[PDB]
Amino acid sequence: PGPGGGPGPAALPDQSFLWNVFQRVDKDRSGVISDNELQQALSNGTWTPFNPVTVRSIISMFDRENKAGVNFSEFTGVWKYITDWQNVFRTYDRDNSGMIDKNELKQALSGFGYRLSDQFHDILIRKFDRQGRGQIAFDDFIQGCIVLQRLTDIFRRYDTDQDGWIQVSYEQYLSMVF
Amino acid sequence: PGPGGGPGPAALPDQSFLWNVFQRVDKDRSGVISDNELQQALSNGTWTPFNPVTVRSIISMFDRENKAGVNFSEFTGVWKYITDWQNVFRTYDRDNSGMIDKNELKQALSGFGYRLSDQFHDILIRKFDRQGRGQIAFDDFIQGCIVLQRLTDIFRRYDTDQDGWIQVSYEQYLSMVF
Ligand SMILES: [Ca+2]
Ligand SMILES: [Ca+2]
Ligand SMILES: [Ca+2]
Ligand SMILES: [Ca+2]
Ligand SMILES: [Ca+2]
Ligand SMILES: [Ca+2]
Ligand SMILES: [Ca+2]
Ligand SMILES: [Ca+2]
Repeated sequence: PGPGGGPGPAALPDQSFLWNVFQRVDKDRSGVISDNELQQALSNGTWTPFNPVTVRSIISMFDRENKAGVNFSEFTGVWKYITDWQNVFRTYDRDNSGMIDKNELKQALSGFGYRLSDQFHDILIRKFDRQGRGQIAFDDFIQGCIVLQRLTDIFRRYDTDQDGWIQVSYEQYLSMVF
Repeated sequence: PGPGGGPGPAALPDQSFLWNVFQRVDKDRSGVISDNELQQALSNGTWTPFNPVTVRSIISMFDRENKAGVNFSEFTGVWKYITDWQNVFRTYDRDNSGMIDKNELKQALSGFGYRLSDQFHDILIRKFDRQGRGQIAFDDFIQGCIVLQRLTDIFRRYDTDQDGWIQVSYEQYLSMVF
């Protein structure tokens, strides 16, 4: 009872719709949406710029030809990815506040397959809650979840017997923490 | 009104569950699930081996270190991917027959954002319906959809103005058809 089960949060509009959207986000009309243009399109709902770190992660996830951006085709992937996350967010934002608190966060993660202690959720919030109020906004929710799934993979490469425990040498410790 | 809008069909069980599943599919206990072991685990519901071509596509989609297979971590990705597809399948298998007919297929694709003529769905079925009855099984549904999304990307790389039309030279024609 330790690790983090199945993955997480990742298609109804036609191409024209999404092509028109693409054209708007792509302000310089360069043909490619950059970290900066995407950010201005996204909304964390807290009136602050969408967590740039998350935008980066989202960009390099759908950008194939390392071009620090995405083209139309890949964008529809970004569109879907952001959309699936919003649905996840609203599902667990139970008191309809627009922010995910600790109780909701435990529900989100439990629902993703994670089996983490209560204490850990305080750490998780403090770590990714930029707002600094114990209420996680949309963008910090994605990032925290990406980092969890991104670190759970690494852990699994090491936990050969997937028992939730591993023995590491000082270096490996740093190497994997790096 | 031509192309194929947003993408398509791609996390509740804990790691232990999926680790135990992994161990069963991984019969040779090699630590890696191969195209062959996955196939035996999957079910197209028609009592025939799961479309090997689809299994391959699914394998190389989650296999990072080109090892003709997937490890535990990546498998949870395969698990989720197969699961999301089953849900899509059941959503559009409206008469609850276990197979997707033409009317259901039009609904599936329309729901994915595609705007294709009726005639095209006959072609699509004939092309991917191995059973050969006009009823598309789960595995042939995934493959057909993968190929559509896989070919729609390519088309979009060419249709600069995303108008649903392109001018191609004989070679490009073959090159992109190759
Ligand atoms: Ca641009
Ligand atoms: Ca809330
Ligand atoms: Ca609600
Ligand atoms: Ca271990
Ligand atoms: Ca094996
Ligand atoms: Ca049916
Ligand atoms: Ca049904
Ligand atoms: Ca064109």
